[PDB]
Formats: sequence, structure tokens, C-alpha cells
Amino acid sequence: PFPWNKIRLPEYVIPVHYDLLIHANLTTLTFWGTTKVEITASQPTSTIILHSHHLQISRATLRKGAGERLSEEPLQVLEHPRQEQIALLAPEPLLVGLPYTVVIHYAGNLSETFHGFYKSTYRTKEGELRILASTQFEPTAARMAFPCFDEPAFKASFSIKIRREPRHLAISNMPLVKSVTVAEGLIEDHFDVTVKMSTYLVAFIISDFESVSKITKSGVKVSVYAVPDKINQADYALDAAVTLLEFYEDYFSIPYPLPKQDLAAIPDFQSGAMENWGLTTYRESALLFDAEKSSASSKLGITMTVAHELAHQWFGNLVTMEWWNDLWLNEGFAKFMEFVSVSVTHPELKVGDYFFGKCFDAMEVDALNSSHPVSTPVENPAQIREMFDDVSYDKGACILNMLREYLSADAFKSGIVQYLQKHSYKNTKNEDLWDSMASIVDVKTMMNTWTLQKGFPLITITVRGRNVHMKQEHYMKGSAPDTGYLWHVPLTFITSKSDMVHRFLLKTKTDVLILPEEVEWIKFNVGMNGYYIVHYEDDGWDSLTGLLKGTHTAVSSNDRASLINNAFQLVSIGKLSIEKALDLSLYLKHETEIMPVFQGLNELIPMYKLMEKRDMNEVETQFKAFLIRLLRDLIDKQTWTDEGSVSERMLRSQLLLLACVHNYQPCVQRAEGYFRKWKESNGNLSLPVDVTLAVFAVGAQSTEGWDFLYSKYQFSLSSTEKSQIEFALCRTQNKEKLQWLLDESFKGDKIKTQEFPQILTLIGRNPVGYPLAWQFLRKNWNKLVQKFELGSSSIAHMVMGTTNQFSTRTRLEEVKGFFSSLKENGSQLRCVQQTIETIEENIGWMDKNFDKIRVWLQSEKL
Amino acid sequence: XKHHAFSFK
Ligand SMILES: *[C@@H]1O[C@H](CO)[C@@H](O[C@@H]2O[C@H](CO)[C@@H](O[C@@H]3O[C@H](CO)[C@@H](O)[C@H](O[C@H]4O[C@H](CO)[C@@H](O)[C@H](O)[C@@H]4O)[C@@H]3O)[C@H](O)[C@H]2NC(C)=O)[C@H](O)[C@H]1NC(C)=O
Ligand SMILES: *[C@@H]1O[C@H](CO)[C@@H](O[C@@H]2O[C@H](CO)[C@@H](O)[C@H](O)[C@H]2NC(C)=O)[C@H](O[C@@H]2O[C@@H](C)[C@@H](O)[C@@H](O)[C@@H]2O)[C@H]1NC(C)=O
Ligand SMILES: *[C@@H]1O[C@H](CO)[C@@H](O[C@@H]2O[C@H](CO)[C@@H](O)[C@H](O)[C@H]2NC(C)=O)[C@H](O)[C@H]1NC(C)=O
Ligand SMILES: *[C@@H]1O[C@H](CO)[C@@H](O)[C@H](O)[C@H]1NC(C)=O
Ligand code: NA
Ligand code: NA
Ligand code: NA
Ligand code: NA
Ligand SMILES: [Zn+2]
Repeated sequence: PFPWNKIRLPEYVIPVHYDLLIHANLTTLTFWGTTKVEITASQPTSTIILHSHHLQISRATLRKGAGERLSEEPLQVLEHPRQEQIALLAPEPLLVGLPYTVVIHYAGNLSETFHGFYKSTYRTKEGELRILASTQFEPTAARMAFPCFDEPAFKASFSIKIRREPRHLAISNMPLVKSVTVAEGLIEDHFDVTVKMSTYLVAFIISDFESVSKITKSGVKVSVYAVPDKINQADYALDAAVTLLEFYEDYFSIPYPLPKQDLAAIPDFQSGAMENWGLTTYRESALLFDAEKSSASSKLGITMTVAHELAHQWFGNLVTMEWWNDLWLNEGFAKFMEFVSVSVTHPELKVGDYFFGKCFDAMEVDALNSSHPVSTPVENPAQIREMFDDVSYDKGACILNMLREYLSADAFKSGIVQYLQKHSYKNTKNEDLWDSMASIVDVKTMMNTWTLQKGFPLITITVRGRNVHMKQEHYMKGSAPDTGYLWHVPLTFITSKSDMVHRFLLKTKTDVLILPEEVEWIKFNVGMNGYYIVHYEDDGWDSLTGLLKGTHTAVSSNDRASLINNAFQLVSIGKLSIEKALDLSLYLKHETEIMPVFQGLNELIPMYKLMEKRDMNEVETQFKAFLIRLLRDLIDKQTWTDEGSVSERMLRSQLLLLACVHNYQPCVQRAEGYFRKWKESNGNLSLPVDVTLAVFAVGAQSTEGWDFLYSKYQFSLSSTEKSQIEFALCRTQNKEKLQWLLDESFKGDKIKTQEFPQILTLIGRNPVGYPLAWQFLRKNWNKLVQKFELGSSSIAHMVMGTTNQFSTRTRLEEVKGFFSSLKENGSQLRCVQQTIETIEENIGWMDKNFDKIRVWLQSEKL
Repeated sequence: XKHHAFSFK
């Protein structure tokens, strides 16, 4: 009879301090623990509820302190596995306010997943298997490594002890202060006590990692750890980490409080990285940089990833959301701070130019009924994991950028600094942030509209002479009335007569402003800094289209990208015809800049991905031919080198890949020649990294080229090269080779299971592989859920990646029928609702627009 | 973390 029937823990027993002893065995793959937790109770209780999941509790005792008067008593242990709780029943009720210590002895098995205290493996360059043990606790997995009050507002200090063999190294959040030999071949490592922090930030790793280190100007020792064969790839991240940690310290004037910061590259890792305080962890591909083989986008990504994890030391670690319903206070800030910090530390990366793309990523999910408000209730672990999504990260960062532009950077920064100082070593809610911002204008009412309602507004612009009428309505996909949503929208605009950014706060359904003089055109949402889209009535879109085709330089590159995106979003709600949007996209014939070119691809590629899964080869082929002809001049100018800026290199790589994939013969023939030479070199030839995706993708189209690529994958130490080979192998039209890739990465021996979600999605996007990938997901669902967990973005990626390009009623019924059959093991996943809604929109969109597109292509206006 | 696909360049 379990004496607690709620997922959330009681509020009236609070921990202060944990002493954790962990004894792991990497041979038998087991671990033993002794957890001591100092607690106080605010209410007389005889029962202590806490979290424990897959731990075998052998004994629990309660201690009542005092030098000579110290007494100890046994606790009866009950378990409620589905609530992931245990109950410790004491003989006598606890006395309110006095300190007790709970002592729990337990055992467990190292996890075979990517969470908890889990096993990771790698092979020596000689083929020898090595095993390490590492942790991943966020959000709710600390309870798989030690019993605890495993909710983020039960903060406490942690003294961690690790018993290990002499031959292995242990590292944890804090510096190692003492090592003591405790038996033959067993050493006990003592790490210093942590600051007050949440359970999900506890970390420890037992490994044979090597390290490199460098000291910040503030005296913090920063180290990168990696397997011996890869530690010579750690230099870039080490330098970036020192520069970025110094930036944050100087920026906020709030020092990093720990003596050291480690960055550990783990051979198996589910997410990109994790911000454990003092011991941040990473996929190898998110941290390790090979100067000969890594891509420009991987160098950018490492820099932004380190910036993200270091931002968390303030936004997440020092200040933590009170509950996962406000996870965006961690993840939206960390995402935003990537851009604040790297725009200063690495100005050559020009990252601010890319930021608005994150907003358009958010709008993809946020246009669907199945989105959710930025702040929204969650309770169970699957729902909590679902909060780690593009709404929390990208919408979160986007509405922060919008607010910063509205308040100004200096006022915004003053608010953030006060927020961090006031709530240091404590927890915050949505409302605490607005209070801090306002203490420096009704920020709270405004920002409640952006955090407590899902979605975003369509702003409609109607001009009569100097009179500029504005209307807001809720953007709802499928096509005009909605649930009366209303926002406080900080509008911006420029005109043909003024490129000063003008500002107007729209707080009502309708309003108007008066221009000083009549203008030839007006353009709202300058730089795409606002989380809204714009429609222009009357001649507006015709006129902005002529602007793009005549002097597309009248507005900025990101303003051009914003017009491309908005035009195609308006097609899906019936405010603009597909033909008018495609007419606008023809201006891309003369576009040179990466953001508008990439935005054009982001709107047009999905159209032929839908066609690929239908009996539509003729229109599909014509559409792809249109796309190549549209960009042919830019493609033809690309050099087959690694020259130029990061932006020039990323643009080059994607254009050459696109051209080769669509059989543009000039590019195919060059890629074939490079691939033949690479093979004849036995893989010893150094290809330009920027052409390697295209070269490998073409080479993999034959059996001998595919087999040769796979043969080289075995021995590569380069995360970029391994990603490029994986991408190429998934492009084959040989269905038995596609099945092999699914089987082998599912197995995890020749290709690590951490790559499986990506491989499944790439085959799902393959014009001949998509039936195989969808079949594989259905057949292997239970094991995939066991490995990756319900609610994980891994599972969401697999679900969307195998289904969200379907566009027929029969495919829709397959999707609805399968996921409905899962009951409590998947039927209620939010990603399932999102993919179903996406298929429903795809059906309507194709039914309405396919013949329109066919006729438009026949008009050969290009 | 979420955004880890940039190696695939
Ligand atoms: C993880 O589990 C493995 C396997 O269970 C375990 O490996 C075992 O370690 C012990 C101790 O390190 C090994 O036994 C020792 O072997 C050496 C070499 O022969 C002997 O010198 C030792 O004898 C001394 O100590 C003994 C104490 O028991 C005395 O009885 C003796 O008189 C000596 O004073 C001792 O026998 C054992 O061989 C391995 N077993 C295997 C299969 O490798 C490992 O230690 C565990 N690690 C952790 C951290 O728990
Ligand atoms: C082509 O084959 C060469 C012979 O194996 C490679 O050089 C070898 O690279 C190893 C790994 O970097 C290194 O341990 C060996 O010492 C070295 N051997 C010799 C004789 O140089 C070569 O690798 C490139 O060249 C070396 C010198 C280093 O600069 C590496 O970082 C380079 O990748 C192979 N080239 C390629 C592109 O694979
Ligand atoms: C770790 O895995 C082992 C499997 O080897 C589990 O041990 C079994 O547990 C069941 C249920 O208690 C027993 O009936 C078996 O006899 C055990 N097997 C052996 C070989 O002892 C163990 O329970 C797992 N640990 C945890 C915490 O789940
Ligand atoms: C959106 O979802 C809610 C809840 O499922 C539902 O009540 C509403 O009708 C949905 N809207 C549409 C257009 O289906
Ligand atoms: Na701009
Ligand atoms: Na704006
Ligand atoms: Na997600
Ligand atoms: Na994953
Ligand atoms: Zn994060």
C-alpha cells in the first residue's frame, strides 16, 4: 500500500546535503552505492518519499545526530516503480526542523541506454574494445544512479566519492582532493563538495581519457578530455572554452564559482552535449576538431556548442527553473547566449546573421495546432523530455531577441544581471524574469502573450496614402478566424524613404500609424527580429516582388530571406497563391547571399520531397530542373576548394551537393572524377572538405563505390568524415544496402547507435528508402523506445523523419493506425500529433497546389 | 543541446 500517489514529491521534506559513494565495475558492468542525505521536515511525517529507478535497495537507515547522543534506526522500504519512487517508513515521526540523515545502500547495473550511469565503448586503433562509464541525468535520470529528491528545485550540495581500479581515471563536478587506497586494487577518490545545485547536474566519468588544459585569466583550470586516440583534436575547443568562459564572466560580472571546468568528449552520447556544473559532456562530433577534415559548419557548431554549454553555467546551473514547465528559462537563454557571446568572441563567424533562421525553425512547429506555449504544464518524464524542443530552444531565444530589441540591449542586460544576482543558487519562474526586467514599461503583460499562448500572429498591412493600417490575427495552418489570440507585438518597419528602423507597439487587434510622406514601398519585421509574419494587402506583394527583382539590394539579405519565407507561409493559409509565391522566388536567379539562398531551398525542397513519395515523377523532375536552373549561375561560380569565409564555404558545400544530387552534369562529372581519384589513392587523397559531401554522395551510387566508402569508415577518427560517409551511404538506391544500414546502426557495432536516428531519417528522406525506414520504425519500435526513451527528441526525430513527408489519406491512416495501437508506449507522443497534423496539411496543400505548380512549371517564365 | 546535426557538412 504505497503511501504517496502523486508524481511530484512531497514538499515538506527537504535535502540539504548528499554524500554519494559510487563503486562501479566496468568488467561486470555493475555498481554499488551508499547515499547519505541530510534532510529536514517542515511537517511531522513518519514517511520519506524520494526517487529511485532500477536500483536494488538493500538497506535504509535513519540517523538522528549529536556527538554522544547519535542514534540510528532502520527504515522499512517500499517501492512504486511506475512513480519511480520509494517510501522509507520510520518507527517514530520525524521532529519538525531538526536534522536527520538518511543512509541508503543499493546496487544497480550500468545502463545500456544513453541516460543514467551508462556504459560507453570505443575501439583502440589496434581494434581492442575499451569500456568507460559516464552519466547523463537531465532531466529525470539522477534517480537511476542514486536515490534522491530528483526535482530541480530540491537543491543541495554534493560530496562525491568514487571507488575505482588504479588503472582508471575518475572525474566529477569538482576537483579531486584526495585519493586513498582502500583495498588491493581499489582506490577511493574524494572530490570537493559542490555548490548548491540540482540533482540533474551531478556527473562522474570513469575512463582512460587523456586531457589538455589551459587557465583562464580568472584562474579557472579549463580542460578537454577525450579518448587517447582523439585528444589531439581537442585544441580548438579548449581555446574556445577559455575565451567564452572569460566572456561570460566579464559580461555578467558574475564569476564562474568553481575552480575548474572540464569538457569531456564521450564516445556514446544521445544529445549534443550537457552542461553538468564543472564537467560538461559532449558528443565527440560536437567538440573535437580535425584541422584537415572538419567542415566549416562543424567548426561553427563546436564554437556554438561550447558557447551554449558555458552559458548554462549561469542560465541553468547558477539559476535554475523551478520546474520543467519553465524549462525555456534554461534552454531559450542558453540558445540566445550562443549568439550574444560568439558575436563578440568570434566576430569573423558573423553568427548574428544566422539567428533569424532559428525563429523560422520554431515557426515550423509553432504553426501547428499541436504546438504548445513556451511555458506549459508537464508532469511525467516523457512530457518533461518533450520540453527539450524547438519551442523551448528556438522560440525561447527568438522572443528573448525580440524583447531585447524592444527594450534595448543595455536595459535588457541590466535586467538579466539583476535576475541572475537575485536568484543565484535558487530557482525561478516565468514571472520572476519579467519582474527583473521591469525593475530597470509593462514587460509582464507583453511577455505573457508570447509565453502563455502557443503560436504567433499574422500581421496584415493595408496602406492608403500615408495611412498604414495594421491588423493582427492568429496564424493557423490549413487556412481566417481563430480563438481570439492577441499579442503585444513590437512591430518594426522601413520604407523606400527611410531605412531607419521605425517601431510601433501593436497591442490591439487593429491600429494605424501615419507616415510623414507617401512612400513607394514599406517592409515590416526588419531583419526578421520579431516573432511574427506579415501579409500585405492590395498591390503589396506585387510591389515587393518587383523590388526584389529590380534592386533586391534595397533591403538586407535577411529581409530578403524573410520575404521568401513569409510568402510561402501565406500560401498555406490562402492569403497568397502558390503561383505568386513561386513568381517571387524567381528573383533568386540573381541572389548571392547564403541566408536568402538557403531560405529559398528551405521553402522549395520540401515541395519535391512530397512529390518523391507520390506517383509524380514528371512534375517532380521538372520542379527539380527548375530549382537547378534558378540557381545555376551561382552553382557554376563555385570553386571546388576550401577557400573563403565560413559563409562562403557553407554555401559552396550545399550548392555542390544539391547540384550533384539532382544530376547537374557539370557537377556530377567533377564529383565522379574526384571520387575515382580518391578511391584510386586508397582513400589517402586529401579532398577539399567543402566538396567531400558531393563527392562521396556521387561515389556511393555504385556498389563498388558504396562498399569502398564503408570500408574506410571503420578507421576514420574524424567526426566530419564519418558524418559525410554516413550521409553518402544513405543516398544509395540499392534497397538491400539501405536495409543493412538500418540493421547495423540499430545493432551499434559497426555504426554506433547514437547515429541511428540520423540514419533512419536520411533513409526516410531517400526517394527509394522511405518505405523501408517507416517499416523499420514500426517493427523495431519497442527496442528503439527502450534505447532512446519516449518524449526524447531522438524518438521525435525518428517519427517525423519517417512520416512527415507523406501526403495521402492511405499514408495518414497508416500513421494514425500504428501510433494509436501503442497505447501507453507511444500513442500520446506530441511528435505523433505533430506529424499527423503535418500529413493532414500536406494532403490539403498537395490537393490544392499540385496542378497549379504543374501549370506554372509549363509556363517556363524562367 | 538539441541541435546537433552540423557535422553533416
Ligand atoms: C571488478 O570485478 C573484477 C572481477 O570480479 C575484479 O577483478 C578482480 O580483482 C581482484 C583484486 O584486484 C583480483 O584478485 C587479486 O589478484 C592478485 C593477482 O593475482 C592477487 O595478488 C590478490 O591477492 C592479494 O589480495 C587478496 C585479497 O583478496 C588476498 O587473498 C591475497 O593473499 C593477496 O594479499 C587478489 O587475489 C582478481 O584476480 C580479479 N578478478 C578478475 C576476474 O580479474 C575487479 O577488482 C573489480 N573492480 C572493482 C573496482 O570492483
Ligand atoms: C596518407 O597516408 C600517410 C601514410 O600513412 C599519412 O601520414 C600518416 O598519418 C598518420 C595519421 O595522421 C600519422 O600517424 C603518420 O605518422 C603519418 N605517416 C607519415 C609517413 O607521414 C597521411 O596522413 C596525412 O599526413 C600526415 C603527415 C599527417 O599530417 C596527417 O595528419 C595527414 O592526414 C595520409 N593522408 C590522408 C589525407 O589520409
Ligand atoms: C541487474 O541485472 C541482474 C541480472 O543478472 C539482476 O539480477 C537478477 O534479479 C532477479 C530479480 O531480483 C533475480 O531473480 C535473479 O536471480 C537475479 N540474477 C542474478 C544472476 O543474480 C538484477 O536484479 C539487476 N539489478 C537491478 C538493480 O535491476
Ligand atoms: C486544435 O486542438 C484542440 C484540442 O485537440 C481542438 O479542440 C481544436 O478543435 C483543434 N483545432 C482544429 C482546427 O482542429
Ligand atoms: Na536588417
Ligand atoms: Na520586428
Ligand atoms: Na524534441
Ligand atoms: Na539522438
Ligand atoms: Zn541547453
